[PDB]
Amino acid sequence: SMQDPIADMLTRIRNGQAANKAAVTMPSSKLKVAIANVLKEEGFIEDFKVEGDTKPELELTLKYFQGKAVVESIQRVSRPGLRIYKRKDELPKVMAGLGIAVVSTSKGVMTDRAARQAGLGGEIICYVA
Amino acid sequence: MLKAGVHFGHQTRYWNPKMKPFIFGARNKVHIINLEKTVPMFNEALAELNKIASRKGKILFVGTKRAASEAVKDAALSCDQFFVNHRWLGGMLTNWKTVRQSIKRLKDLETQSQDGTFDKLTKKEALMRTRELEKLENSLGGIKDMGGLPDALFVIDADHEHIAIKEANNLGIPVFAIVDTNSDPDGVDFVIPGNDDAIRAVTLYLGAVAATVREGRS
Amino acid sequence: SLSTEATAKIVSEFGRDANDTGSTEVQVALLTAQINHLQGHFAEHKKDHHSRRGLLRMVSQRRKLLDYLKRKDVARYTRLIERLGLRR
RNA sequence: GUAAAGCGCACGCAGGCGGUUUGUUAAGUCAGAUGUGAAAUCCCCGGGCUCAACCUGGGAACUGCAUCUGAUACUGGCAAGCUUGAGUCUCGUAGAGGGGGGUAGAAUUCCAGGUGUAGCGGUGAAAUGCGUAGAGAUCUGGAGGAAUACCGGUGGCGAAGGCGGCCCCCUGGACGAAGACUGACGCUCAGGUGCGAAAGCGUGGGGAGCAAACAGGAUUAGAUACCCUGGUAGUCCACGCCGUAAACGAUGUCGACUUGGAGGUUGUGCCCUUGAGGCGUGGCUUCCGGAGCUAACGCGUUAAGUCGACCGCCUGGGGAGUAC
RNA sequence: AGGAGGUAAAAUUCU
Ligand SMILES: [Mg+2]
Ligand SMILES: [Mg+2]
Ligand SMILES: [Mg+2]
Ligand SMILES: [Mg+2]
Ligand SMILES: [Mg+2]
Ligand SMILES: [Mg+2]
Ligand SMILES: [Mg+2]
Ligand SMILES: [Mg+2]
Ligand SMILES: [Mg+2]
Ligand SMILES: [Mg+2]
Ligand SMILES: [Mg+2]
Ligand SMILES: [Mg+2]
Ligand SMILES: [Mg+2]
Ligand SMILES: [Mg+2]
Ligand SMILES: [Mg+2]
Ligand SMILES: [Mg+2]
Ligand SMILES: [Mg+2]
Ligand SMILES: [Mg+2]
Ligand SMILES: [Mg+2]
Ligand SMILES: [Mg+2]
Repeated sequence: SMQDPIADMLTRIRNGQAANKAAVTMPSSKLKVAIANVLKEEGFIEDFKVEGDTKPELELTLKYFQGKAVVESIQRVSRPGLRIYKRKDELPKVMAGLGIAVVSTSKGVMTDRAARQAGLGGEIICYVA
Repeated sequence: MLKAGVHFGHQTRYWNPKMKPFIFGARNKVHIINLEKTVPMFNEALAELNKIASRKGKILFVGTKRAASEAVKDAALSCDQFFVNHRWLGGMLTNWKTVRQSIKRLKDLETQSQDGTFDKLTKKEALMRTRELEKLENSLGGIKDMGGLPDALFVIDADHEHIAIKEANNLGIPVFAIVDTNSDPDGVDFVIPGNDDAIRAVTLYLGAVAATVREGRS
Repeated sequence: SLSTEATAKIVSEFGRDANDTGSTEVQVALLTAQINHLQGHFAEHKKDHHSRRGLLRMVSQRRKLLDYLKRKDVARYTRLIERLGLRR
């Protein structure tokens, strides 16, 4: 429901991109933006708008290739009934390096590629590939 | 950039939903199409069949259904290739390893509608022999005398040639067909919307692709 | 669901003006008011099981939202139940 | 869903879970620092008994705990809000939603007569049975009980069970439209509560039809049956039990997200009533079907596709939903 | 050319 909105976010865009849509409208939270920004900073999308108000509306564009979507997998890992946190040394390598794992931390959100070269950990939120 | 007068888009509430992006139709329910999508889908399709008609390419006209049947029997006999006109025989290509050997039974008794024995024996062999000749010539001018792997063919109605489009897709052969407002595009790399059904409209595409290809490189 | 006129009365005193129809005070008041009158309906009839099913919603809901405020604005409750009747 | 598995249905305590913005804390979370995590054992590199097993030096490892110091995105606490989830008010809509009382109309049975004469009824064929006090047929009249033909329809309504003539009284829910108030008041729910076809039980009342049991006629090798003549419980009402069904869509509840076609049905916003409209937009609903799912059958915006919250349940056939 | 109503009775078994 509106119980796991980030998972609702990842769904929007999953059977979004499967459905070959142009983009997808969506309610905004100060978080959703901060995860979108990493999908931008890693080119799983082209870019996101806030399309805001007092009832924010973050939209965000497609990103395809040859004929397919660039997101060949986007699932929710940690989640409301089962929260997941990793240490710095022990964090995941999605497709053993290719593709990322977005992970909150004492310093904003941020990626797994980034997570270490910085040197800390936190809530691993989704796996993106 | 109309070029083609009375034409628009025909056929009604059948329409493949995955044919939304090229159709600004409605109108009495017979939804008409975006025509400045079809003609740039010519200037790319009608175009890039000379990059191949210069490569000594060998097309193949494909048109059946009792409606402008032997309208395709035309310059097609010349247009650096040939045709196929009455029912799509299951895998003449696909299974060229055979049926190819039924051109034989034709051109054998073809050069025999006039050459060697064409009357000598009984006049009961009379019709039954020409009945063979009669039964396949309106079924495979298809090859007459060919040569190659007929690369890229041209089909009037996309899905009425149900088979032809698939068989081509299994073999790697190109595509080149038109889609009115109900046939599944999907398997036609060179898609030319318009309309499959109208004696007028069909002869326009036919006449336009018959041109352009005929000028291979002289 | 009582009379379209009725409830007109009860939005006052409970509410800060008329058409302030959404303060948790009023619905509770609207509910109780029906329930109470509506216990008459189940005196007679009484084998009217279905109608009762709707009743308990009123009671469930009433109680559910009587608990909501217990968390917000303390003694915004202890100024309405006695004002009404019910804490059994 | 059909293989074992979704409680028959709903309401709700605990608990799990939770929209969105600011601060605030530092619980969870993350980083470091120090302490500690005996030795042997396993591992790595060596040493030594002729080699090996074995003995042995040193290291790594002991996936951990505690404390002090920080970081503060995410979760939680505290604070204050927000309105979009949610509820309240307003005018209406259709409905076999539920409860009470009322009344109509057609038929079956029976009671009394009128006329009327030897047959009626029933089956595969019969016979039991009914008729010479007169049947069946027919007419008129009068009882009484149960059920509502036609409307009626892949129609509506209900949480499920389930609800159909007409009439008023009491009452539940769903849905539409504008705007008004509320300001997360939520979702799910082990326990707990209640609803729950038919048969069945109690107390009485009721009893036209139908019909377990029972009887007689057939049938048959037998016929404790299927068929025929009868027929009690019961089926009906009242009040209290019982609590189970292939209670099924064999498909738990909520929310969000993904091409389409024919409809059915019930609203409502806009535009010459300009039609029994033109153009839209809600809720429910039936058939077909894409992608995708599937073991296949099939499902396919009312999912069995894509997700997330929470509950229930399965772990080979039997034994057994049995014993205690 | 739709609907309607009537057309098969009982009859077991096979290391
Ligand atoms: Mg089963
Ligand atoms: Mg169920
Ligand atoms: Mg949360
Ligand atoms: Mg040695
Ligand atoms: Mg040790
Ligand atoms: Mg917080
Ligand atoms: Mg009479
Ligand atoms: Mg009577
Ligand atoms: Mg009502
Ligand atoms: Mg009960
Ligand atoms: Mg009963
Ligand atoms: Mg009884
Ligand atoms: Mg059971
Ligand atoms: Mg049922
Ligand atoms: Mg279907
Ligand atoms: Mg649909
Ligand atoms: Mg589902
Ligand atoms: Mg038992
Ligand atoms: Mg037999
Ligand atoms: Mg025997």
